[PDB]
Amino acid sequence: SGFRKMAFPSGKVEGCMVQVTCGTTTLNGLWLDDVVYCPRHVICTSEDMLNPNYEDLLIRKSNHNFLVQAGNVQLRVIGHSMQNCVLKLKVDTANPKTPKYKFVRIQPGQTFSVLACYNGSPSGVYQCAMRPNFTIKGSFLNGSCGSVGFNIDYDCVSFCYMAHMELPTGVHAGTDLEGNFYGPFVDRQTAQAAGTDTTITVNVLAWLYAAVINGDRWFLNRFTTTLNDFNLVAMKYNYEPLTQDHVDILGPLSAQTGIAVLDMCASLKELLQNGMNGRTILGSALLEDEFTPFDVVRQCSGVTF
Amino acid sequence: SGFRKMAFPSGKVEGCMVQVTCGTTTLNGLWLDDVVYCPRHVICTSEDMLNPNYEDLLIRKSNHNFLVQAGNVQLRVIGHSMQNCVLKLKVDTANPKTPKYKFVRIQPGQTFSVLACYNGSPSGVYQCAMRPNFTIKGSFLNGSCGSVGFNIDYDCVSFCYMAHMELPTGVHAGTDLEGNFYGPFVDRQTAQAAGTDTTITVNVLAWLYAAVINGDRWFLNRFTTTLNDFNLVAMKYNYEPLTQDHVDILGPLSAQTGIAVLDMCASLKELLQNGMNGRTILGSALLEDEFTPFDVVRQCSGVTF
Ligand SMILES: *[C@H](O)[C@H](C[C@@H]1CCNC1=O)NC(=O)[C@H](CC(C)C)NC(=O)OCc1ccccc1
Ligand SMILES: *[C@H](O)[C@H](C[C@@H]1CCNC1=O)NC(=O)[C@H](CC(C)C)NC(=O)OCc1ccccc1
Repeated sequence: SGFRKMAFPSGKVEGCMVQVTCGTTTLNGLWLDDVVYCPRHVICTSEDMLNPNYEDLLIRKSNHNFLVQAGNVQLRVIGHSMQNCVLKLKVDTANPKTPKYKFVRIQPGQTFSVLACYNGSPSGVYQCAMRPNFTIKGSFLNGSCGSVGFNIDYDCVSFCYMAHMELPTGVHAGTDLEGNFYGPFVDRQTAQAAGTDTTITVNVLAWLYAAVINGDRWFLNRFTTTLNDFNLVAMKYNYEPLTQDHVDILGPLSAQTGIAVLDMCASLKELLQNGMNGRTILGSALLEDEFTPFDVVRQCSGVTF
Repeated sequence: SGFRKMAFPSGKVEGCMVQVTCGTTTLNGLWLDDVVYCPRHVICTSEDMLNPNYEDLLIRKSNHNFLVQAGNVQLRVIGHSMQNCVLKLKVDTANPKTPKYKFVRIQPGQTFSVLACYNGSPSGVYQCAMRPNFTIKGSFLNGSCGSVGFNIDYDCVSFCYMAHMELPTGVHAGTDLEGNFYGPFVDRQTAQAAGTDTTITVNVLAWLYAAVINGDRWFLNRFTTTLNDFNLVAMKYNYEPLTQDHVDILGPLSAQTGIAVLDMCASLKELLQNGMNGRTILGSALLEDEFTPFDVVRQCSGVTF
């Protein structure tokens, strides 16, 4: 029993992290096959970040201006190109630790593990979720750019995120591994505000099912509700509108616990209207929304990789 | 910026996890050099667990009754011995992935990362802390025994925990890697109650310093207090008594934030007496006590391994 915020084993990703230096700027890169992926602002100085013209900045950059280092061994850069906001550095040696991998762009509400790195060296691993405003609540200091988020399917590593920047509200933003930012953000040292921090309703419900599985059941009320009525109460507390697809996804957890999805929505509705009265649910005094229905099933079943 | 519950990279430990089968029972083991460490109750059946006599049960167990499997390759068992509550299986092949390692028994209040495994395969990684009642709040299903907790010092993996059992209150208990249980617990299928769940006061204070570093500062009051006066209020809320050593350990964080330790204690005292008024601190509606002063410094500085 027990339920914990759990990240994937980071071993397969640690073997792909390198250090990319371009002048004064040093950040992390991802060495897959004979390609190194890193944020394109590695070519910016302490002044160009306000309004960088990456096409012009890349003109006076040659293959030899990129220092790619894996541990204490250097990789020879034989080619480079800019794909959106990521830089692809063609090296001459294929990474011997390259695992089976995919490039996947995730949707808001999906979760992934982040391997925070500095100078091409892993610092730690923690679980995240793509917010509805396309940001992530992470832990990133200077030099952490290039750290990647990933999911693991058995033996296939699914790369979905790369850290690029922090927003003025202490929240972070990045791109997928094809260089396209999540959301309306740009790799620019400007004032970019994020939208309203919406709560992932289907994830709260899946987390409530996890609590029922693990003994926490005081919040189970004697009420039920409808989808439209719940969404009227959810829209005032900045909750994602619940859809019929979300109900279907919660199907497995509903059948396993004998508690209908709409009955669980009524329990959430009361927790939103009455609070938690100082009580806790799975050791949390607040409603957690960073477990997908899939994370709950995986953790409660013992799925390995 | 940002502060997250962060576990060490699990890569160095994934390469040491094996599957140990003894009859019907299957659990995980730790392959270091030519030794495999696993809980001794791998030799118990579904009935002996109530009152096992491990000396007698081990008499009719031979080297060949232990099936150690690393992936799809088997290790030949050439010797076995019982050291307290762990079994040491002498194999003929040294693990080629053995990292620099230590066997360290940690104290209550220290933190470590757990690599939850099933059938010798890693499932996930999460950060824990040794509770003052010598339990841990983890996520363990059937077949997870043998999973280990660890800290990493640069390139040295410090092994400190091995999962053995769950207590009737959904909390977990285990031993160090020399077989000695943490606390008064025994590897027995009996009713073993845990003590009062005390909060690690020095860890709450270190976490409050982290909040001040990361912008959360509404809880900073205009008060101060003394050590004795704080402990009078802390003993009623089941908080660990604060000592002068704890003050010294918080020295680095105090000097970095310009906030004296006793001033921070006064802010905690008010949070204990008045609550958090529905507000949050680093995204938590409850006081977190699973960050040591060292975890805070490490995460806020960018220490790599
Ligand atoms: C990359 O290492 C670095 C990581 C930041 C710094 C601390 N946490 C992070 O996520 N990011 C940058 O250097 C980036 C440069 C590009 C925008 C070209 N700028 C940045 O992220 O600064 C943070 C910030 C930006 C705008 C307003 C307030 C803060
Ligand atoms: C080892 O795989 C297993 C892990 C338990 C089961 C789910 N979470 C855990 O931590 N532990 C055992 O099989 C163990 C056997 C030894 C005590 C010989 N027994 C156990 O942990 O059962 C849990 C329990 C014990 C006593 C009261 C209530 C529950």
